[PDB]
Amino acid sequence: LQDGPEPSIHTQQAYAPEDDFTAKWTRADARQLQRMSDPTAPSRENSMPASVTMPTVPQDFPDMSNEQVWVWDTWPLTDEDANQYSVNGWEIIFSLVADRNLGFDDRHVFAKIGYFYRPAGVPAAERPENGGWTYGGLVFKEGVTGQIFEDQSFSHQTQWTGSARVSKNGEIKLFFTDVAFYRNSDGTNIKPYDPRIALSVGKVKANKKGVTLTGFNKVTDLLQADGTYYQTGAQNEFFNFRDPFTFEDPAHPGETFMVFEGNSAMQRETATCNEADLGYRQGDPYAETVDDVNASGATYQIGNVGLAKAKNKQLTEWEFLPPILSANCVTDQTERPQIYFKDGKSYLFTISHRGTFAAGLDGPEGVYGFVGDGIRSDYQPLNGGSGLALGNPTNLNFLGGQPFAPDPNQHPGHFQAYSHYVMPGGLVQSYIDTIGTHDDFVRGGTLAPTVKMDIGVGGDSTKTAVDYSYGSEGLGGWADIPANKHLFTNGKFGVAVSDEAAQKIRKILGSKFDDYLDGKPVSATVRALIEKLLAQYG
Repeated sequence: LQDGPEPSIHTQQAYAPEDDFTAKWTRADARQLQRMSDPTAPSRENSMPASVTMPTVPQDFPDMSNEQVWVWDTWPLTDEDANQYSVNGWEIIFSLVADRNLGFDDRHVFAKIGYFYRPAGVPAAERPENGGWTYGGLVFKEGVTGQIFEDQSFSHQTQWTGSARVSKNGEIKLFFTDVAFYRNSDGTNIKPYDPRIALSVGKVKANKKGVTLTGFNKVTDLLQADGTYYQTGAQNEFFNFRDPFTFEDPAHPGETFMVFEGNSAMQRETATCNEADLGYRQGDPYAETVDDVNASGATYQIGNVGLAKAKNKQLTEWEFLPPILSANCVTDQTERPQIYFKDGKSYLFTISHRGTFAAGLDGPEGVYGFVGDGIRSDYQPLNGGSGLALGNPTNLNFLGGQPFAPDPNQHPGHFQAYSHYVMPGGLVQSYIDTIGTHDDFVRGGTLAPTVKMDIGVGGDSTKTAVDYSYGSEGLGGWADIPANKHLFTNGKFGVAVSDEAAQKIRKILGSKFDDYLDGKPVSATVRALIEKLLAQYG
């Protein structure tokens, strides 16, 4: 550690989901990122510790869609505990896609949700190099997603990041960010954009030849920024409000929650931070004053993580609750939040960019994490109070540049990965943004190799470490998003099953099982024979 302030005191103590307590990722916490950086690290080499740095991704990478589309933010098919499912032998993912003929940096306003699929049960090492996914095309018929907007005069209408919850019958509840923009020809707004948390329901239909999706022909408007808990466009034209992740808390069975990204609800130009946002221990020689921070520009960076509660079992109506984390005068962007439960702890993972850190603060692109004793708790940022769990390789001694303009002295993997998502067993999937040097770089738009992050090194709940023994010196399969659970359903009856169970099911049963899985009628005897067996593994 270089000299610098001590991190803040956090207790991890849990509050009721409905209470008005918000954890702070403080300036004292965030500055532990700079203290961890090696100030001797030469040009283009990593300065952060290897245990919290993602393994380096090669620049000569395969493309998952054979360049049919640009792919980025991706999510699996999950249940309420974030287990990942195949349905009738197919693994299924959802991804943000755009037309390949657009410049990569212009994909955002033309983003749509597509899906891929591949057969379950194949080890990463036995797939095609590129992960062996088949592109199934777009989820939504043209027009559908625009229908929730009153003002139909939008210049652009996109579908952004979300989550997908599967039922035992192959029904899918697709939670996603439904966005309208109202723009001028030069990248300037006629009025603030309008990002909404929404839901659309559909269903998987599968057979030997692949998966197709039915439904998704109607969208329900679930939440939009309120202005008391989450910042609105009236408070900030460039407000963040996106990325719903739903789950069940083991402490609160029978209820469904959701985390998402917002900003603290402050008026942009009069926004301020306080002593608690700064978070220094009394008498710490490296302490900042509230005055210096609020004069610095830092108050433009007020990202938060929101919590909402479902009001019915169909998850069609929701209620905001107070934010669970704020990063006031720390970062503008605590993106893609997820809650991951382990050893009785609630882990909050989140991603952020280097450029979105506030004045005086710095850190790598990637996964930042927090641990407490409940979903609303006085979270402790992982790894010595820093919050860094999985940073791209980064020389913090030199400027970060941008994915479209790398810095001459920066590590060529600085933007190698984004929109990281932590999967069961601490496997982490991500997409490649940019890999390479100032004078020799490429854009990705396809998934990186999946990596592995061990959570709770030693007995220490607050510590993580990258498993460099995984796959090839830390790198596993290209676009490997595996299912740990397996659905078998005819569309009405279904069961969830383990990897091993799945194996002997497919074996014990013969070709009539194929028809049953196809939704094709079988005899009442055969149906009963099949479902009685399925029930025994269920």
